[PDB]
Amino acid sequence: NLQEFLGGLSPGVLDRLYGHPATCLAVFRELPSLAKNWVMRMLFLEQPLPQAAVALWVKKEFSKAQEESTGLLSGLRIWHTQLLILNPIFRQNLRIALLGGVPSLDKYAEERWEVVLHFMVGSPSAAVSQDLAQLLSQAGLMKSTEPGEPPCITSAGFQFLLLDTPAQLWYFMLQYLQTAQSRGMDLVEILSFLFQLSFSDSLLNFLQHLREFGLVFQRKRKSRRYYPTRLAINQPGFIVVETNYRLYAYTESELQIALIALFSEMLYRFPNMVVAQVTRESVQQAIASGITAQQIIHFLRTRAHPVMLKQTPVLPPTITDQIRLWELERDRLRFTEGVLYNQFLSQVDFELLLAHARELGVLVFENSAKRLMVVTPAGHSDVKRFWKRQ
Amino acid sequence: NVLKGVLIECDPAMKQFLLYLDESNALGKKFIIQDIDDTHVFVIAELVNVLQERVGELMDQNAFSL
Amino acid sequence: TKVDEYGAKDYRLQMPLKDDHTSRPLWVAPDGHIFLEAFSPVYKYAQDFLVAIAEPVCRPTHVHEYKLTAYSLYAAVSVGLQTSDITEYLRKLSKTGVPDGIMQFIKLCTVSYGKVKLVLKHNRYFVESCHPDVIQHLLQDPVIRECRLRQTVSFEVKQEMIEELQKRCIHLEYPLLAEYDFRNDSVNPDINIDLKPTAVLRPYQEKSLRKMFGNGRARSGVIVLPCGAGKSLVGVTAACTVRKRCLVLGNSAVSVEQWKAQFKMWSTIDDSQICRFTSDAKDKPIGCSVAISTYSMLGHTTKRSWEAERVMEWLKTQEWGLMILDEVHTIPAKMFRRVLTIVQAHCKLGLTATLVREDDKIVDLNFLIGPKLYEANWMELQNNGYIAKVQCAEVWCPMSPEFYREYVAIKTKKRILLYTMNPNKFRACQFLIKFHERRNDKIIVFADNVFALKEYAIRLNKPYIYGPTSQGERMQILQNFKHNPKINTIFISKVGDTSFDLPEANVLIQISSHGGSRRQEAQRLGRVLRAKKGMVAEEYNAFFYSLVSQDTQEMAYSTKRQRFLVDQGYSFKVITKLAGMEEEDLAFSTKEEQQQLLQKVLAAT
Amino acid sequence: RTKRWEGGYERTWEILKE
Repeated sequence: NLQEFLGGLSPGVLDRLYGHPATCLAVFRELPSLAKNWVMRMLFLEQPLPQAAVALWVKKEFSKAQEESTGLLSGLRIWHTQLLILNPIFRQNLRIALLGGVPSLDKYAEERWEVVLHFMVGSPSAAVSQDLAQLLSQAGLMKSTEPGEPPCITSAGFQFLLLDTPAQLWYFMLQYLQTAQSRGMDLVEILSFLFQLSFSDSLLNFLQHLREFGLVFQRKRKSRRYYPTRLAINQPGFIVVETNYRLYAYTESELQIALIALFSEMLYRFPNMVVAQVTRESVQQAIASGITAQQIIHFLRTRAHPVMLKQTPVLPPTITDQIRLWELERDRLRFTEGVLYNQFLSQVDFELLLAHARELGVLVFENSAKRLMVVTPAGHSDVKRFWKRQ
Repeated sequence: NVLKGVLIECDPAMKQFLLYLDESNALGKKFIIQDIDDTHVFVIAELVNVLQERVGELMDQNAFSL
Repeated sequence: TKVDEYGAKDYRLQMPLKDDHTSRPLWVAPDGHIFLEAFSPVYKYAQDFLVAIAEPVCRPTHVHEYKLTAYSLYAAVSVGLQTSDITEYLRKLSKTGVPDGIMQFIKLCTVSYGKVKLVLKHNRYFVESCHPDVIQHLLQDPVIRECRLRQTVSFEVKQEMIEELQKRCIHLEYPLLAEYDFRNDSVNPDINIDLKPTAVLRPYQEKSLRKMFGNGRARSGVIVLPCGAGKSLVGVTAACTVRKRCLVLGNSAVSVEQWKAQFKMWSTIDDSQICRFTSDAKDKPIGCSVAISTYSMLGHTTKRSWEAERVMEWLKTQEWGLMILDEVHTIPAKMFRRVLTIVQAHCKLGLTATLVREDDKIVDLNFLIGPKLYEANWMELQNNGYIAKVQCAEVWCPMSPEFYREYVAIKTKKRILLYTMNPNKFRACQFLIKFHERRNDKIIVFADNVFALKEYAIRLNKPYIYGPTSQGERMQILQNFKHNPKINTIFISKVGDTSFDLPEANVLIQISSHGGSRRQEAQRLGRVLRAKKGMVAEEYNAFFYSLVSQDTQEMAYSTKRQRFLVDQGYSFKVITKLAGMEEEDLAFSTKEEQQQLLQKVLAAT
Repeated sequence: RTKRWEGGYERTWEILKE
């Protein structure tokens, strides 16, 4: 989440990131329940106050909210104990932020993201962009290994594919920022724009990438002014599931059919409908590719036709249970690298080695009755050094 | 002593199947280095892939092709 | 014909889409498959029309699946639906048009009907036809001349070769008409049989009878109805409506006894007018008309008693207005199918509850008797309460380690006796029976292996029944099961699924299975479908457990065995583990007991 | 005295027209 992203930052980048226009407001909205009120209270104070007052300003009931809010905002470093006055820069910026100082767009975003997903899957016809391709390759969800041949899709790619559009896009932008630092693009400057959306060379390139993702559209031959789409700020289902592992999806966009074919066998394709079967072959194929049953169940549930919404649960229990059992059977045999021991002359030495391995975390499994254990190769060197040291 | 390889844990039925494999030399070698527990055994790392393929064939036998 | 990048065939360039597709709830694939919506407001009308012209293959709760063929189209024409009368409404209902292939198929199938009619008179089968050109171009193959005994043109045909000629015409594109004009028939006087007002006909029963009697002439066909649905009542009603001599054919002694009882209960016909052509008991078959016999009775190939010869010759000589055949799924058998040609009947109605088999001989029934007239909707009956709702379940029993070791080690087929008898399934069935026994639920255990059945029955000291069991002891055990509160479970062998009149049971456990037999699965499931006096559909009072052993061939057989049930719509829920099994004390709780059972299994040989 | 079945098929869909 954005709270995780901002929590994973240094004070020096934090205060700089707290830009005057929007950041002080976007991070404010993040404040779940009580920190908002406390911020407004100590927004006009130039004198720090004791911590005991903050501690006792919440009734005995629901004190966990006070503790969690204080910890979260301590992580954000909005104030300092100074002994709890807010940061002067944040105070000034927030005061400046508080009385101081479309239908075609959504379709464009939908279409652009759909073509991006078409390229993500092995679609023969898709939008071509070398920068987009390499960006997705370095995002960790794609690997090419051969520039001449089109890149394939890694295991993480399928999991990303089956995610819902909001979470999918948000994770994609998270990876964008992390890779922006690696490529050398300043993180603060690009980050502030996202906050400003919900209300330089690097900026132009970043906006080009956003427009490629479909979040924004200049509409005036790449002019300075931009009109963000709905996805920039941050639908009914169509699949019908039977009790015989049969899916009838009212899909006209090829993307949905490809997503369903990733874990089902297609039988018929009507102009406004498609028939698929969820068989062992398809489900285990997806599980081998890397998906897990949770994504498939979630995907079918979210794209659930209104007809089956009346029944509770929406997805039939037999279908859900069969999918889960099919995924479990694949990982019945759990493989774990390790090194076995044999010929323990005395159990005292074996127990001492077991205690050492437990302390270091090297041990993976132990058998007192048989006087043996298994250690990962990483800890094999450590235990070998211990044995040599005697 | 110290023995290289991998440890595999599975249900007792699969463990018994692995014991049948090693005893009958289905793969041509006694890959089972030792039996850690009723649900855990040790096999050589190099043979894990082919053993897993054999288990997949067993699942094909015990599942109907819908 | 066109295949997309995926498995599904492509029809983007095949047929168009109606603008008011949302209004139209019907689909039409070029192969003949049709997908109806069970949520549309006009679902009932679409259901009636699609049932009239097509036969169901899958009817889940949401989207039903029908496929039409030549026999179904012939049945529609028999109930009087012309090519336009069906195709016009099909196009109106269809939300994506009608492909030209289906259009031409419908036209050809409808036009190629009624040209050739088969009528038996004075023990002679004449192939009548108003159009003469049909016969003129039908006598090309020499089989017709050799078969024939050595406007409105008709010619007599040999009795024995009727089946061969019928199957030949089916692929010759000139189906024969077996309609019986019982209304206009003076050769055979009508029998004094009437339907008493006491008998009550359910709406689906009336619909099936109407489809059979699409017009004043009765149609010969197969009506598939659940055993608990009153197929016996439907057959009795059909005979009463025909009002001519009727020959009901059972499959066993219990079947003939039940058929006689049904006749007396629901028909005013006197007792003396009904006979049982059975060797154990003869009731003067020649004396009266309405007769009940069995397939082995008629088709017997070896020696015959002198009295049974006299009866058989009388049956062959006489002509029957109706030939009811219960359990038609066994008809395509060699001896059983010989009976069709042995006896003469105008219309041979067929009743059954499990019209499924592995060998592709079920298709032969279409010409042996006729097209599948009606096939009741099990889910709709469940909703209407005519049939008890069943919570179909498959309890997965993990196989014990040693048992799996021997099972996998041996490549022979002792596994049938091995995986059917494992400690985990034994404990599972014991716990399940205990749970239902304290719940006052009647249990009917099933097992193909008599050896395993006996072992389980002795260990649980329960009254197991099987083939060579004495009839008196069988009846005593059944009576105790029905009446004695102290006993609420019976362990029946395969004989149970063949034919019986057993009391309604709240649960049905199946520890073992004969194999991938949809027939056996449906047959055994039909036992608990008996609706209770005041139950409800949603209460799921009836339960069915098909215990299976994990990682064993039994799983393959179970999955291949539940196909027909899932096609009807029943959802088999999987149960990996049972709550309370660990706390409850059960046999084989120690390794030694499993070892003794394994040693006995090995010594079984 | 004939039965309702001999009369003919119900034709339940014929009621609906478009």
